Amino acid sequence: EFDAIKIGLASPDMIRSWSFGEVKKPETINYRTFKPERDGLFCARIFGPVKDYECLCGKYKRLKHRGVICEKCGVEVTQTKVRRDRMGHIELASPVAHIWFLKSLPSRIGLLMDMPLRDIERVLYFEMYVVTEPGMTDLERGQMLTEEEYLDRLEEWGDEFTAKMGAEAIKDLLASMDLPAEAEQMREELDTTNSETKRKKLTKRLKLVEAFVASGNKPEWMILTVLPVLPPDLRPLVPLDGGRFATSDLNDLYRRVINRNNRLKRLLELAAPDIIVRNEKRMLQESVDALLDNGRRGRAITGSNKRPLKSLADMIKGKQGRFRQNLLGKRVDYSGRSVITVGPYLRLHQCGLPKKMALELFKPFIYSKLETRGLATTIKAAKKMVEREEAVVWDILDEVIREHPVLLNRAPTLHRLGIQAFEPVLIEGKAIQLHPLVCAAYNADFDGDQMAVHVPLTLEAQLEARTLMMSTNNILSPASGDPIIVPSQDVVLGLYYMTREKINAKGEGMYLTGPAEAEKAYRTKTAELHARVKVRITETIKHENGKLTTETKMIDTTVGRAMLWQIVPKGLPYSLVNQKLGKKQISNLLNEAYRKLGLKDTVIFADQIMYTGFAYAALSGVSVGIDDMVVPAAKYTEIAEAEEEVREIQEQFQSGLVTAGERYNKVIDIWASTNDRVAKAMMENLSSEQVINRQGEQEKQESFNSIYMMADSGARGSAAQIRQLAGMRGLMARPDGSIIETPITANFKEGLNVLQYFISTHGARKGLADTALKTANSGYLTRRLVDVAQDVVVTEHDCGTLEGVVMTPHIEGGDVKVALTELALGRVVSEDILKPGTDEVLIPRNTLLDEKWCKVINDNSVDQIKVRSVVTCDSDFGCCAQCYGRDLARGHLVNQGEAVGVIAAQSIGEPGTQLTIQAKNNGSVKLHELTIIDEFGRTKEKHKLPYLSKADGDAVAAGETVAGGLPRVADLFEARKPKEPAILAEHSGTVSFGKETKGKRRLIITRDSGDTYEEMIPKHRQLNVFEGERIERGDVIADGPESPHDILRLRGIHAVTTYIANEVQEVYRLQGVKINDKHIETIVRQMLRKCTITFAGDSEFLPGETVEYSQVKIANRKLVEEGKEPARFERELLGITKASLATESFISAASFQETTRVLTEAAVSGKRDDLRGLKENVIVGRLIPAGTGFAYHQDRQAKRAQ
Amino acid sequence: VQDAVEKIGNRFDLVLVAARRARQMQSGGKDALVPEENDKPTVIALREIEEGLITKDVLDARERQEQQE
Amino acid sequence: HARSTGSYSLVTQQPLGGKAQFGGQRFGEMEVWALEAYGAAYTLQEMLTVKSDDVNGRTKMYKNIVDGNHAMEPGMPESFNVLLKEIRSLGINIELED
Amino acid sequence: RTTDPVRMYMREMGTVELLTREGEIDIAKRIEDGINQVQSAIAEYPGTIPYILEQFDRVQAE
Ligand SMILES: [Mg+2]
Ligand SMILES: [Zn+2]
Ligand SMILES: [Zn+2]
Repeated sequence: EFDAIKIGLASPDMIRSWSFGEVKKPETINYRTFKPERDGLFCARIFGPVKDYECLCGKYKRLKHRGVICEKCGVEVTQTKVRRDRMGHIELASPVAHIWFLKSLPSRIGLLMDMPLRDIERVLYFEMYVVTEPGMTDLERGQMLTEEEYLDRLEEWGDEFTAKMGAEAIKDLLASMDLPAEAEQMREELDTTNSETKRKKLTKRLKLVEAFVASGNKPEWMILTVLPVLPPDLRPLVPLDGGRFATSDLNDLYRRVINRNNRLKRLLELAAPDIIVRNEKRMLQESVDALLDNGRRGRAITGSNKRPLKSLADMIKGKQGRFRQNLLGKRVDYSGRSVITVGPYLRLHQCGLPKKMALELFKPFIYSKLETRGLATTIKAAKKMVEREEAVVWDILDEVIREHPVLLNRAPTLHRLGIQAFEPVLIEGKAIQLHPLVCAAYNADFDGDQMAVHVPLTLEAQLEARTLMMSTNNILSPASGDPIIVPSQDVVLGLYYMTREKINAKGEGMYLTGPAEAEKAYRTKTAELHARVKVRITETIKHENGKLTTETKMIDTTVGRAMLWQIVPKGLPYSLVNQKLGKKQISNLLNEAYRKLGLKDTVIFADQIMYTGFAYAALSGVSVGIDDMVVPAAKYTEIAEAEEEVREIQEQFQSGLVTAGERYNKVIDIWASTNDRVAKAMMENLSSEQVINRQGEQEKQESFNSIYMMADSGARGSAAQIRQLAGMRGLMARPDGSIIETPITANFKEGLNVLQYFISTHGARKGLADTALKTANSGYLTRRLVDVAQDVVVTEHDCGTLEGVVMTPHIEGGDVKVALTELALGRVVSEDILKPGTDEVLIPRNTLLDEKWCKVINDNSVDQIKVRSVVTCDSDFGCCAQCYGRDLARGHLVNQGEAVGVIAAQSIGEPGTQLTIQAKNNGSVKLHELTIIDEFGRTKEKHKLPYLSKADGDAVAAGETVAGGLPRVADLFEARKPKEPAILAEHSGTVSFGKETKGKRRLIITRDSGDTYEEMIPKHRQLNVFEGERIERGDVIADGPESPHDILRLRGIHAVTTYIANEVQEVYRLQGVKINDKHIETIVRQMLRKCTITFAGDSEFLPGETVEYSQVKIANRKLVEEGKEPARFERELLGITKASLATESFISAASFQETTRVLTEAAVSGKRDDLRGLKENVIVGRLIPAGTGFAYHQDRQAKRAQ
Repeated sequence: VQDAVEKIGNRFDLVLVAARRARQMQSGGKDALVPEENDKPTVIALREIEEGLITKDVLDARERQEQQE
Repeated sequence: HARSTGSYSLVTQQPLGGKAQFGGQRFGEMEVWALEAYGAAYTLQEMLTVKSDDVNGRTKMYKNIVDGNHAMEPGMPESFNVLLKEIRSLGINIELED
Repeated sequence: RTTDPVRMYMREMGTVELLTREGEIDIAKRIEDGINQVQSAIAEYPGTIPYILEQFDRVQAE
């Protein structure tokens, strides 16, 4: 229907064209008949009838008189919904300035008329005159005259000039402006001005003037002479129970405006002193600004409830505004909500749904099927049949939901796994039954959690749920590619208990034909689950090339391991099961099954694994008791020793040998050491036992303690938890950060007294409050990240570029932080991977690195490679499939139309809550910084070189001595300037000292061309470089944190990308969170989209203009095709917020934040939104240009091009 | 849906073609090329795509033949 | 709580909120983000238009379900028209082009 | 210096001194003098007196 949206100033003619009449009275309704009053705020003659196809008289009342005007009323006989569309207008007695174009800094009126804002307010507030027409007089336009001064120059000239007051004077000044002549004057001054600040002033004013000239808008339209009036149904006055009425504040504001306007007309008719007219005009201006934006101009008007009235701007802006409460988020039909229980009998694609809830949700479908099969003649018969709850109604409901997927959601929805499609199974009850294996995806536990359910209606939605949203499809984490349906808690405990090993168990040493005989022996009580036996195992290997090789052989194992092998699918080695199985082992099993067998086998294997784990956890009988918290006997003696030597050191302190701070520090150190030793002793005591084998010798065996098993299996609990249960709680902190000298020496088994519990609460309250605030901080960060990268959609397949990023293993000392396989898995190479020391091509170009090629790279010991990356992609809009690589949640190459930006933002934002020289290797030494490389050629040590046993190329042996988390992420993504940034080298030249000016110091640099540049360095700066030294561009002058803008400006795009990626991955890796770096690269690409045009060329671009990058790239391509002067640019780095507010579409920017500023800018400029991104299409109800709708939008630009 | 997306190549195109086939079988008078086995039209269309009977080119050819007649 | 079709708001023409009002669950911003990440464009369009504030669309959708057609003719959400009216009321001309 | 219109209004009205009884009589005399001059100016019109005369003719007839 429509293809674009414009915005711009509204002329009085346009407002009159919108209006269906003029509101002349503040009347709303009659107090007796409750009917609309004529020429009022709710007039039926202006806005339409109150009843459908009726008029206020009652003479024309049926549909026969549609479209006729009641000659004695004027009410058009039509539908009442026209009262939601028909607008009115008020003819203001005096012009009123628009509040948005006056007080939203920068003031458009202010810099169009090149005079300060306070001057304009003084004129508007009726305090100072302005000369509009100077005539044959020395006065100049815009010069202010006081009242007495005004009479002086009136009596000394007369009618030769004109001086006025108020918004009328501003309108006269703005209407007489000759915009082209002003523009020419600004350009001429711009060329001939030598001050850059003045240049910024003039370029702003010239941009605004040229925007006015090109958009066709006129400046005088910023002053309102006709005020539009909203339709009554959007500002309702409706009755409540008991005769009370509910109204909107817009009614009060409009009534105030109308009353003051009518009083102004009355005062202009009955000739009044100028003071009264001036006061009335002030009131009119104040009322209009309050209606448009309450509280901006001054004190906000309050209603009868003593709270500020909320205006149109408040109704379009804010968290509770129309954009965010009703457009980007809505309440929907065919939805339900219930508490969630656990269904251990369900499959991965099934969810338990209550019968009553499904009956309510699927009511129209039941009606349709009852009508189709003939059990109901009409729809009311079906309604009563459903309400009476017959049996055939239940059969119809069974057949309706037979293959109708349903969407389950849990709030908050941090990532896309928070909503999934399941097949419903009707259960008698009131709670939704959820499969355990999906709980980790929902972050759901059964302590009172509630989930929402939604019913897709059309066939497209059902197939999207079945293909994309089905729980069986989403079993890989899109953030890292690891499985998300890994078992936890009782499944892990059962698989651990079944796979443990015991000495001298019943049936030890027996020979078994296979897993079936092991199960038979277990069921007959011949052998225990932990008996060490020999089993004949037939094992099939599927190789990388697909070869299927089966080998049968005798393996030493346990009974439980064979019974678990009974369910393992063919194609996996037995070594994956011939061990005790913790959480990591089961995760490895699932990963291997996915990598070598596929998806269906993985789902079946996971279901069988969780069945078996639950069954044998139930059969184990694992229980927690007070005797399982064994407290080592060494704890009491060690506490006694620590206390005695505390007494000794306190006595020594009384002798004055050491100070108080030293005593505090060493007491803390001894208490930390005592805690560590007590924890170690408790772990050693708890982790082992002594048994008797078949020979009678005492043997050392792993303990079967319940808490030890829980902690070691990874089901729940860690070493620290056991330490507080059975050892020492340790040192706790005073709530300002300081650590109390005395620690807690009692665990939870023995119990604490009053002060120990008080110190515990000190930290408990802080932890709770920190979680509460950090959740909101992470939510705001993820909102910003979603909005900055919402436009990124895979639009092509190959972008035809040669650029790429060079990747190496990360080294932060003498050990690796991440292997090259982890970083290179799922990417596409840019240039051919040549084998080191050889010219052969091991890996060709444009090939995806899967596990096989990763193992190849690991075998051939490649240190550095280079692959395609999103930021280096040169697609005009979005990115291409090759530059993005593998889709982590799917395992293959990313499909066209994938919203990679939203996935990236969710992946980064989801773990926000979890947030807060001796050589060691044998090899050679290389200098660049110091590098130590093994004989294979992999650089495995990177060390700093402050300004050495071995020189360059000298071999070094082992042991030779050559010699705050989430705020940090937010600051990195906002590109915040450090408080004390490191000063960098602007250009490669020789350093020299300069004149030490008072206050702060100056330095000079001499370039290769002999030009000298002066740098302004503060006094309190540690200066590193020395005079006469040629420092390269980007060298550190003063140490400190590096600003991202500086490294982008001086070093390059790859440098800033690497910096941001490394910092973000460091903060996410300290907490042990796995996030792929392509998401960060997408965010960085969205951070690099603008450019300051330096060399203007001739493509219409002012110097110093912040244009957007791909427009320049396209324009440069056309210019090259024309062989005519191209343009040169410098790329800027903008934070996610600033980049979001700087996007081309004004709808998305308005919906994000700062709606008033964005709307004012767009309206003055006359912007045009073409609806290319996700958010605008979401707001206007159209299909998003991503995923299933992508092709549809493509067809649109197939039509617009033709 | 692994077989269907393997035969078609793209999940989104698979969804669109299956939706077209399901609407043909439901709104129109077209009959299934495979035994229904008491299945909804979406599942029948997915099974048809899995068996390789139905693709975008086949649907376009059938639509062209219907338009000709 | 479960709702197929019930009461609607006076101004936004959207389903009410709460069990007491027999309202509907809220599909917030993050749910839309998840649907966009999946790529389910048609499901998102269903939630935005024919389930919340497209009056003619939702009526015809109910009729189609009763007639066993399971297809939708999406229209313009009423909230967008309300927003256009508000922006027009602020003396700002916002319009649609063909 | 201020944004509340009330304070500006009081500033503007506070610049004129308060009147006394004699000032009130003087202003009332000026108003009456102006009204008398207007009445005298209108009375010098051939069409004014006939209107008053015919109005009195209709009034006296009850
Ligand atoms: Mg919970
Ligand atoms: Zn009438
Ligand atoms: Zn590319």
